[PDB]
Amino acid sequence: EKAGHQTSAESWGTGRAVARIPRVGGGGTGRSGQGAFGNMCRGGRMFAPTKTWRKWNVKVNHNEKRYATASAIAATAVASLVLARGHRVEKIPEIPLVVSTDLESIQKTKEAVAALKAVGAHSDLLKVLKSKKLRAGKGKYRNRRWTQRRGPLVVYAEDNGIVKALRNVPGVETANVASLNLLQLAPGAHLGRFVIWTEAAFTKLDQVWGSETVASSKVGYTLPSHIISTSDVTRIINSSEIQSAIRPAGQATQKRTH
Amino acid sequence: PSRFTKTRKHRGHVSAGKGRIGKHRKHPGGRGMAGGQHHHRINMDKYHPGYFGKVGMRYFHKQQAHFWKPVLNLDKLWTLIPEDKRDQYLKSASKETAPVIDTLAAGYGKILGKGRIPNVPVIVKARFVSKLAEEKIRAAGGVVELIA
Amino acid sequence: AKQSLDVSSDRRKARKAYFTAPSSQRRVLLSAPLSKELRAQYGIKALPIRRDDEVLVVRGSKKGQEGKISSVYRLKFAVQVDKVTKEKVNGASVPINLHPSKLVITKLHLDKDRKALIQRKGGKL
Amino acid sequence: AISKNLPILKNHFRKHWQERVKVHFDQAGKKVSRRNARATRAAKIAPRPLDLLRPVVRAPTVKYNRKVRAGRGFTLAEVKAAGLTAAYARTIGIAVDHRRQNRNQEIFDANVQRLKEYQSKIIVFPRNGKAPEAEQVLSAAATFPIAQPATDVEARAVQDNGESAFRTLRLARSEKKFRGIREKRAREKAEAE
RNA sequence: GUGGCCUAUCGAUCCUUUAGUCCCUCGGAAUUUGAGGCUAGAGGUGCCAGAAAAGUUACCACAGGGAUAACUGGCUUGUGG
RNA sequence: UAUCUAGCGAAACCACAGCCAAGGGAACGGGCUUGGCAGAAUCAGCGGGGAAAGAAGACCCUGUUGAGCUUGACUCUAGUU
RNA sequence: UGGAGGUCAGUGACGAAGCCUAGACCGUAAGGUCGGGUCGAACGGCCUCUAGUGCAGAUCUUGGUGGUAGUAGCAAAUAUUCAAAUGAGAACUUUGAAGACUGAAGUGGGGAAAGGUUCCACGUCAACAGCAGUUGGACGUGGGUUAGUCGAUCCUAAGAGAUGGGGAAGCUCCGUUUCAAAGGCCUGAUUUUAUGCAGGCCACCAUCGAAAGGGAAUCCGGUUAAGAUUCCGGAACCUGGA
RNA sequence: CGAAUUUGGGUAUAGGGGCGAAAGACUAAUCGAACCAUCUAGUAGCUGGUUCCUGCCGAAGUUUCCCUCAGGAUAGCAGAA
RNA sequence: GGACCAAGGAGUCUAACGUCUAUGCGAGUGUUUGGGUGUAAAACCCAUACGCGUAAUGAAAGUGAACGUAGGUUGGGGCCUCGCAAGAGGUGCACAAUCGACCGAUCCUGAUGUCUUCGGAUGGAUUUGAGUAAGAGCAUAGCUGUUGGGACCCGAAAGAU
RNA sequence: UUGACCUCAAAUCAGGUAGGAGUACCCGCUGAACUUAAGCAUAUCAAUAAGCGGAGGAAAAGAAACCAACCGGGAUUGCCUUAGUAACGGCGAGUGAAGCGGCAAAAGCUCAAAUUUGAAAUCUGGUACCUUCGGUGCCCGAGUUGUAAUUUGGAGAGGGCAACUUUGGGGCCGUUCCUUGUCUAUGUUCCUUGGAACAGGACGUCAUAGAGGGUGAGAAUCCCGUGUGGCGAGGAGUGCGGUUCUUUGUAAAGUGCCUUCGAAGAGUCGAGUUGUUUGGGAAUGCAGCUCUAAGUGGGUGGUAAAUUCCAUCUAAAGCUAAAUAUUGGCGAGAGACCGAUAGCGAACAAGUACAGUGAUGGAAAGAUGAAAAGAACUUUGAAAAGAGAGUGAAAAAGUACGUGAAAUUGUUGAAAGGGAAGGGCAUUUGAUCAGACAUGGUGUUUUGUAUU
Repeated sequence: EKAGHQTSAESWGTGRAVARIPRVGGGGTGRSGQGAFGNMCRGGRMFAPTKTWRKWNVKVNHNEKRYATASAIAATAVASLVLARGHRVEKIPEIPLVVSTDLESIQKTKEAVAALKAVGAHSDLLKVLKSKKLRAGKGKYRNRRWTQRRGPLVVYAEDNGIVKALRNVPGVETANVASLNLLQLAPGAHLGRFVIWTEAAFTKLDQVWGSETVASSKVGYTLPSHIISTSDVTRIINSSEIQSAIRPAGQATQKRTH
Repeated sequence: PSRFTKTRKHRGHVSAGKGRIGKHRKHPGGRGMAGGQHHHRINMDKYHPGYFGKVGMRYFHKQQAHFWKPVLNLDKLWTLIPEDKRDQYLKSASKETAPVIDTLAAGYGKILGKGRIPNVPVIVKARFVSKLAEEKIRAAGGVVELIA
Repeated sequence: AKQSLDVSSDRRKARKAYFTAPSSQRRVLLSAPLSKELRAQYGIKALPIRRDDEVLVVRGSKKGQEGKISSVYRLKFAVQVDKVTKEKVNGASVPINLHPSKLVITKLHLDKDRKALIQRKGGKL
Repeated sequence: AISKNLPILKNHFRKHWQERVKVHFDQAGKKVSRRNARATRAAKIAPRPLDLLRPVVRAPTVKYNRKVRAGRGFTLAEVKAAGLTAAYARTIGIAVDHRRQNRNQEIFDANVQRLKEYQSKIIVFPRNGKAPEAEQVLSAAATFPIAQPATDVEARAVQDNGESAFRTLRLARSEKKFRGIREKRAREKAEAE
């Protein structure tokens, strides 16, 4: 707050053939007579100095947070969204990917990598490993020296060594079904994270989010309803119910007359 | 964010949207509510009539807890009954089995008669009631018992 | 990744600590790996390099050059090895400094303290 | 200064408000510190429940008259009825408040019952005993929750005689308003021979 | 017939002071004083939509103004010639 | 002294520049229009012009900008009674 | 344009960024892309986030550079000349000769304030001496200031200023003998115990304040590159002691 | 140009104060109120500046009130939704 | 104003808000004061309150929103019925005009009953309210606009300690 | 005359203690004006800056002379809220709390006023001894104008009836807190580029270690570390679970029932007035002066007064952790921050150089290379230096050193040049340059003898 203002500079006024900016008094220094106290001045204070009471954290409604988390969870089960998100799931038999609770019970990084190879997340692993590159700016000397992709997110129900086993393998994240961050479920606001569920995690999903037969276990919460019954508006349009009442169409490209 | 503001679009135009003739000066009409009786009197008398002067009598050390009295209307009276038993109470509309509603427990101080409770009798405990609400509840077949 | 709160992953702090390390800590910083034969014999991966240690260069333009340490220049963060020098235009031989990470130790100068250090690290002489 | 149709805003920022700005960046750090302090106190007093037993009292005013909450400490009358000295209760972990009285049989009875439940639920180690460790719980308030009284049953019978319950209120208000003038009138009629 | 034959002849907030209700409040309850509110007038702002207000500077200062005077120039030519 | 030579070597100032006549034009042009015209590179002088330079006119006016001084201005005050 | 989240498992020491290039292409444009040169370690496309985000001006700021311009100018204080030497080099240094000046309220010999090593010698000329320089108060390295008698030190002047005491919220103000119980100074006691005490006299107002005021006492000759009333030789004087 | 003389050193007076054989003179090139730091990034209806491109739309200098006349509010004119 | 060139250089952030818009939920809404938990300032979870909204009006004491299919009339998009194309009828949300009704305030009338001066039923009135009349709000974010702040940047003469 | 006592002195008497710094936060005193009010004086700024005095790791406040008006709460502090509200205000500009409610933290207390009166039972110091933050003797001293025990209003003190339930002080063992110390995996294998491999490719290994840094370029595996554990050293040890001398033997506290009592703070409450302050409004607090109390009295109950009652506490004496603050100090960890005209004034011998008599003012200034390998030697010059040579990946890195822009300049080359130059449209001339042609296709002359 005192940057640029630790001077006793005073304006010389008019009549001295110099601008009216405050100037440092004294002599024999090389700094005396120099401009001060201005954004345009070298060594002066910046325009509108940055304050710590700027708004840093921003509030979001709990329900909107849960809506985004549910959308990200649902996008994790869309095969095309995961590929578009770029997660090397071509070799995987089918997604969502569910693995037994023995994965929850795993202990070593070598066997965690072996499990990843067995289920097909290894390709995501090599993507993260070969994506390691230096940052492209002054973020290197701000403790952000390297960048790399995001690997699979292993979501469990109980921790019995899974977290530590997957801890060292690069790019793999591990999460509990209870938390299930949106920051991990849609990094960069891009839907379709590649998620490896455990069996217990997959079954706990229904209790933690609710269903049409069970309550959400989040009090006062229920999964959002859609504006539309289906996304196949093309199917609805080309259904007989609509086409029967629809009048015959033109040629889809009007012939140039005259 | 900063990139959506018109300051980003005024870059290159001399006056930054403030005019060449009348510039962006410091406080060219006063600071705050200055001149509200002299040169902002037109704005005052157009948009805030009643701004100047005092009317009522004072109240030194006024506590709002004295005047706490949230009002509950009759059309909203039946929402104070749990919805699990609300249907049963409405269908088994009889005396000697009337639901008891503690309006003070719900957090209201006065019952008002905005209209059309069903003909189900009900005992409603109220700190204060209005005349019309009392007649409506008596006609519906219940009673209002004053409480404190 | 690191876990404890007392270790700092700050590049600035790490570089400052390295470049202002006193000589006692520079001794550990200038540790060197033993050869395959020495590692098999002792059971030690790397040791702080000494003044009369025999080493071999395994990296740089002088790869595969053997020699006995002439000095351990901890201030310059290097070791000067006898028979690893440069001949100048005037014919004088100036020592060529190099980092102990780029040597392999082929024979240790053993003292009572060095032997005890080997036992501490878990060696068998 | 004053311009188009807008509310009159009273923003009190004419002093050096920028020197007195507290922005709570340490909210998370202070939460961690508070949890650490609670854990440290628990380990320091290990078997003890980290907080005293508070009484159930009534909220004072007419707005909050309905609620019943946790008080500072039990009345000397309450601790006597539970059957222990104020000093001993303070010793074995019961909050004792001297200045609070009880003009209320229900509140007195509820706090007596709270004291008896606490005495039944705690075990006090002897000064020179065998130290029977007892798997500490960390909250007397959680182990003895405040529960609101049941003022009435769900359903009853309608007892209607025809006071209208609003004429009653109007008459009570009128009686209170005109009491003093009525007393004065009676005084004059009695002092007039 | 709701003042002057018509078109002129007048005055906010705050404060005070009257008139009226015998009405509301003084917030732990009388009662009686006192005080504060409700509605309508009056005490005045003539700079008349309404600040409470003497000079001097030839010792002077600042922000400005060719929005504005003291030369020239320019239009006009009463007046002068 | 200026001047020429050897050495040494600044500054003011500078939108771009540097020939006029008339016109019109912010009513006194280096530029525009229409005419006169118009030949490298220069030296010493000179003081007509550059409305030359030097200073956000010190006169005048405006500002709800000051300050020094004065008084039966308004509002106070040390002292004194 | 700087930074941030994702992604291109993007470009790169087989050359990233940057810069230069009257070379090419694209866009109405802001601009983007590429050829060539230079360079040597990082950087970009896309989807989003973010802002200390775009300059021709502000007699803007800081730094740098011009024309003017090889120009104004380097003209007060009478004045220099000849020849040797040294030197790469001499109008300017050294020496010799001549001509002059200051002309004893000096351009001489010393000091006070101030400066601080400028003193002296040796070496040396990149910068500085508004020309030059071999010279210098410059640069480098060293040498040099010797007191009983000269000063300070002591005294008090105008004055400053503790104490006692009184103000003041207080930093501090007053006050300097004031409403103070304000000390040191002569001779015996004087080694059964000391410097005690029945020995005696008295009763100042702290202190600081002058390198020209007041004051104890040193002169001559010689001596150094540079100190001398200070060293040496000689010849004295004062103070305090026995 | 022998004195109301000139002058060294010491000492006293300090900023609404000093000092003045009096000029608002002098008080460190500063005086009709020194200098230093801070309040202070003091306020300015006043002057100056205000940084990329293209596309579409596109004015006002008028009404009323204002210690109002270099300024505001209001209505108008304009854009956008 | 600008001799020239490089770099720097001016509508920012915040508290409280207006309009509009997007989003979540919706007569409710807002987890983030705090607690729990954590791969630790993230993320995830959890209350009780409180804010705002769901009632207005009056200075206040206080009183407090259906004479009706939540009214009548006009106009209304859409829908329903109908003569093979014209053209009628029915129903008519939103919304806009108008006449009413209800709640508060003001001015009247004052009925049973009386603590005989309280009560205030009933009826009214060129009066009046930011009201009711099958709720819309609450949070978050964005541009623009407002005010306090150094407040787009630079600029006094001064004043105080 | 000899001894006290009281008050006042003196001592280089014995032992202590205060000052001064730093003051970010904290406790007070003093105290503006700029500013806003579009002027300005009340107001605002602001009970702020400057000035002065005083502490600590926090300070302060703190166990009601409280809030409240309720079915009452119950020391203090802080947060959310109350609330931009009640209220104040040229009722203008503006200002503006508190009760309740939810929470964090919670902790309580002690003197004065009492006769030990069958025993001043209290304490400092000197001198001894010892297990020395101290204990035990003895001895003068202090003190009866009152030092111990006993009681603090929640109470409690005596006097009677029963006759119950209850420990102390110090070493040792480990808790635990702190300062640390050491040990604890995995490639430098092969190939290309390069001065260097830390780059690319192949094959691997460890991973509870793929954070970060160094090393001749982007290094988990070369080094330090990192991760997970292990093993030590020293200080504090009465937050605490076990042994030790094991109990001063009438060595020590709480409870029920009846009686009599029940001391409770004075120039102080309070009142008036004056000044200041507050949202406090016929006066919120504070202070000056004047008056000046009482005993179920006294304070308060947010409108002045008289009379009538209710409610609530108990002032004029004192201590006390935690939640709270903290641009200073000392340790740490971090960032969508800045990147050498930026970020602190200061990345450097920076509060330095130097300016001012002084108070004070106050810069500029980072980068050879991986390694000086910092250029031997020859030659020309008086020398600086040049030309060669040499080192280096590079001298297009030579200390005036990374890159090396622009303004400005030299040379060379090309053009134009009759009192500016520059520009637009259009062509011309010179210079310079991009854009189909073997190519998916037509069918045969198969060249450098799946294909042309």
